[PDB]
Order: sequence, then C-alpha cells, then structure tokens
Amino acid sequence: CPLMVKVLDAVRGSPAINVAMHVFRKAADDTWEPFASGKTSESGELHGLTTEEEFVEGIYKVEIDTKSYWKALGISPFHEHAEVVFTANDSGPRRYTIAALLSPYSYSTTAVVTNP
Amino acid sequence: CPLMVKVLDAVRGSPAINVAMHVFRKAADDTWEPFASGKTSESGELHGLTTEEEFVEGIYKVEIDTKSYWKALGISPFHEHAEVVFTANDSGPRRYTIAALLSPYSYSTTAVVTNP
Amino acid sequence: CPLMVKVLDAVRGSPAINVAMHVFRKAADDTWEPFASGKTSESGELHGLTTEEEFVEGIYKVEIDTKSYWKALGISPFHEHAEVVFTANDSGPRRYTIAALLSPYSYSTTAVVTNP
Amino acid sequence: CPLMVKVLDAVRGSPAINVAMHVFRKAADDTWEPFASGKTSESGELHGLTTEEEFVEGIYKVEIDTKSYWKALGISPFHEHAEVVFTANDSGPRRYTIAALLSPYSYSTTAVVTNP
Ligand SMILES: COc1cc(O)cc(/C=C/c2ccc(O)cc2)c1
Ligand SMILES: COc1cc(O)cc(/C=C/c2ccc(O)cc2)c1
Ligand code: NA
Ligand code: NA
Ligand code: NA
Ligand code: NA
Repeated sequence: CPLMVKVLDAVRGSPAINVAMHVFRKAADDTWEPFASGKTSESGELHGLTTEEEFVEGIYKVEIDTKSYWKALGISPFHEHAEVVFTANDSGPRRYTIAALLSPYSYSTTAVVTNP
Repeated sequence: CPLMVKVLDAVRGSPAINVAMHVFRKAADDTWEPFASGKTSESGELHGLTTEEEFVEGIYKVEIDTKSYWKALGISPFHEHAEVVFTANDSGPRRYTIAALLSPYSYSTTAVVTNP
Repeated sequence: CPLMVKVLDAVRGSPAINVAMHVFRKAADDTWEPFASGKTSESGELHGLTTEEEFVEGIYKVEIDTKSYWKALGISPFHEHAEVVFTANDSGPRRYTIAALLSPYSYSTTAVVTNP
Repeated sequence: CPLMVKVLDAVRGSPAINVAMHVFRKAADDTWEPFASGKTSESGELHGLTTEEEFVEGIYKVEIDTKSYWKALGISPFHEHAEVVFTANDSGPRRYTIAALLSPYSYSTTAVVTNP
C-alpha cells in the first residue's frame, strides 16, 4: 500500500469511521491539484488511494474533514480540517502510513515511512 | 493579544526557538490572504500577531515552518509545515492560544480558547 | 487479541522495534503483581500478552522501557519509562489496543477499546 | 520554581483546572516516597511544588489524577492517571516544566528542561 491513512478518536477510544479526506499534489504553479480521495472504513483506515507507479515525487496534502466527524457527534470542534503536507518519493518509492489522532480541540499526526 | 502561538520541541526538550510562521485569512473569493507572520522567541512563543480590532470573524490558517527548523538541526523531517486551520470569533471575540509540539515525523497541536 | 501494544517512533518515522515492556495487575493490597511481558516485533507490535479467560477486571499497568530504546540510539531521553495505567474488563471482556508514540522528551498514548 | 506542571484539556479547548496531582521520589529502598502535591490553577498550572534546595537528584514520578477530572464532567475515561517518571538534576540543577494534554482515551506529555 503506497499510501494509507488511519484515523483514531481520542474521546471515544475507537477508530474514527466514515471520515472523509481528499489528497492533493502541488502543481508547478503552486496550486493544489486533485490526486486521490476516500473515507475511512470501520477500522478507521483508508487504503487504495494510489498505486506505486502513479505516486511519484511531489508535495502532497491530505486534507481530513475532521469538522464533519465531530459535528455528527454534536460537537463544535476547533479545526476546519486536519491537514498533513509532506514531500513523498523524493528518494524513489516509499510506503507511507499517515496516522491522525483526533480530539475536538486538538489533533496529533505521525507518519511511518517504509522502504519496499 | 487575541492570538498567540507556542511551539515546543519534543526531541530536545526545549521551546522551539526562531520558528517562522505565517498566518492567512480566507477571503470572500475563498483565496488565502496574508494576515500576519513572525518568529517564535526564546520562550517558543509568538505574541503580537494581531489586535482585537483587526482579528475579525473568519477562517484562519497558521502555517508553521517546521521543515526549516528541523533542517537547521541536520534532520530531514517528514512534513513541509504544521498547519492549523480554524474559524475564529464567530460567536464574538475570543482569545486563542495555539500550541504545537514538534518531532521530525510527527506533530501535535491544540488550542486554548478563552472568553475575556 | 485481548491486549495488544503498538509502539511508534516519532523521530525516525518507523515502528519502534524491540521495545521491552512488562504488564502488572494491581493486587488487593495495592501492590503491582506481575501479569504479562514481551517486546515489540519488527512491526512495533506486541501480541499474545494474555488470553480472554485470564484477563479479568482489574487495574493494569503497562510499563514500557522507552529509556533503553533511546539509549540504544545514543539519545539521553527524559522519561525512565512510559506507563499506561487503566481499569480493564469492568463491564466484562473487551479487546484493548494501547498505542504509544515516542520522542526523546515526550510520549503520547491512546487506547482503542472494542467490544467482541 | 524548579518544577512546574501545566495541564490542558483537548476536548474543551481550555486549561485543565483543579486537576490534582501527586509527586513522588524514589527512595534508596526503591519505594516511592511522597514528595509534593497540589492542584492546577485556573491557568492549568501548578507552581510552587518544591524549591531548589529540596529538589535534589533523584527519580521522580508525577501522577496526575485525570480520572477524577473526566468523571466530574460525566465522562468515563480510559486511564487511572497520567504518569510522568524521570530522572532529575543528575548533571546539576535544572528547571523542569511538565506539560500534559488530556483526552478521555489519550494523553500526551512533554518536558521542557532549562539550565538556569
Ligand atoms: C508553558 O508550557 C506550555 C504552555 C502551553 O500553552 C502549552 C504547553 C504544551 C502544549 C502541548 C501541545 C501538544 C501536546 O501534545 C502536548 C502539549 C506547554
Ligand atoms: C491502533 O493501531 C494503530 C496503528 C497506527 O499506525 C498508529 C496508531 C496510533 C498512532 C498515533 C498517532 C498519534 C498519537 O499521538 C498517538 C498514536 C495506532
Ligand atoms: Na532525492
Ligand atoms: Na455568529
Ligand atoms: Na461494571
Ligand atoms: Na551526575
């Protein structure tokens, strides 16, 4: 899996299910071009975003709609979304797992990068 | 001081000093307009970004240049920046403290929102 | 898996491999009785700590030797260990995943609790 | 003030006020001796726990009573407490700020260590 995103709920102690996100790749003119998208499964995971051959060097942005997640639970959260912006594949292919841990007024994110 | 940002270094156990950041505000055409910028002090804090009169309702983005911070220490980090995007002052004026805790492959951010 | 522990390295962007931990259960006299132990795999995970029938209500402590992990990388960390203390199984069996994200001067921990 | 503790609430976006904590110091027989205790103020801070003369080299544990904090808000949290165990002052006197960011099923802790 070249790119996987895992989202956890720090309030309820559960995967964060049905969390929507879009992935963009920065174009030569500094605009954000659409690249991938999806929503998390019952395990809190989103797999299948891209393929190795399509996922080349670039600056990528994962924009996670955390606000909709909290609003569906009746909570007015702080953030509009959680963003993760990173250069990928600049030393050739790697496998990336982006994890996000969500609370209404806070998020934490980490990456695991593995060489195939 | 209705907006303050504090940045901590989870590797060295210190404030994150001389970290640059830029603040943007979403315009009516949905573009990001420059709003303020600055660098953290020896305490890891950036004060004086705005004023009560200038800090109107809106969607704001703080982009913290974590990449330059790590690179100056000889570390090639994961993220291009740490981002915080939030609606401010929509129920009247509030004071916001944004805190960020930085590691090379992870960051955590929280907000403290107070009604004066 | 009644109890699994997953450990991640926020500095290197990797699983934290070969991290040792012991699990204790609080006895009636408030002392900590040995309960389980192991070290993380190449995936950063420790499975097989207990079985459903052995893992009953109690206060459990997972004591993770983070200091040895950092010292092996030539780093003098802040914490002696990372501890996670929690009541488990007070409403009957659950499955617990404890995750820890490590930096030299910081750790973050979360739990995912699932009803079988 | 060589030891200060600051506690933040990631759910409400506020300092964590009136949070109790106890500090222990490891004795020569490896038992935990009571060292100091207190409660956080309206700013989420606990100052005045110790003095330069009293805060000798040793292994210290801060146990923050997060369980009572969440229960008072009607939340049944995961952890019994948030724990920070560390060696202090082994290379001479330092000033320590321990920060903790709390959610019902997660906590994050960091240290800022300064040489006066
Ligand atoms: C005065 O020392 C301070 C002041 C302050 O406003 C915040 C913090 C810590 C914030 C923080 C963020 C994220 C984390 O994961 C863990 C702590 C420490
Ligand atoms: C439960 O299974 C998993 C799989 C995984 O890849 C990561 C995590 C936790 C990530 C995480 C992020 C931020 C934090 O502050 C603390 C943990 C948990
Ligand atoms: Na390259
Ligand atoms: Na309004
Ligand atoms: Na019960
Ligand atoms: Na010494």
